[PDB]
Formats: sequence, structure tokens, C-alpha cells
Amino acid sequence: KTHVQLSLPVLQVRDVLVRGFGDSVEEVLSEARQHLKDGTCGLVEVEKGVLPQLEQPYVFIKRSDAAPHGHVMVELVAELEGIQYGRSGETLGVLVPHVGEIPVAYRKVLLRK
Repeated sequence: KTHVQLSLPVLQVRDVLVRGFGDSVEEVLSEARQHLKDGTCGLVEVEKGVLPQLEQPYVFIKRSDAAPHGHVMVELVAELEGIQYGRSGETLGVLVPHVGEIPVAYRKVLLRK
């Protein structure tokens, strides 16, 4: 399938134990996609002071369309030193590894895979 229905645990930035996916744009996108498939991917909602507490490169989920079965359609865009790799809509949040942190909510998304 080109799209996959996921429910992503929404984590508080100060709970996050592994604050990024790796060390290159290509690695963080690769690792994000693997964790999304393996159900080991969390979402941090972006507000003032969140991104500086996470590790670059960042992986964002961004709205790709204006929401089948409650699931917002999203795609991945990476960012490193203010350059983004991808073009998409509004940020729903920043992806991080999930290693058992307790979420505050779930974000239903349809991921273009």
C-alpha cells in the first residue's frame, strides 16, 4: 500500500529519551520510516523551545492533503541547519524514536509510504 493508517503516541519533549533518528538527512528519513513501520515512532508537537531540545537532523510529519477515517494524510520532510529536504503542508510535529515513554495523546495519520 502507498498509504498506511498509523496512531502515533504524542510525547512531551522532556520525556523523550532518544532525541533523534541519526546523523544525516538520509539516515533520519530512513530510520523514521523503519520506526513508523515497526510501531516504534513517537510524535512531539512543535512549540517555542521544543526543537532546540531535540537533535538535528529533524524529521517532520507535514499535512500532504485537506482526512480518511479521521487519519490526516502526512509525508516526511527532514531539516538540517535550516535546509528542508521535501516540500509539504503544515507541521503536525517532529518524529522521534519511541522507547516506552508514556504519551499524552495519539495522532491518527495516513502516512505516504
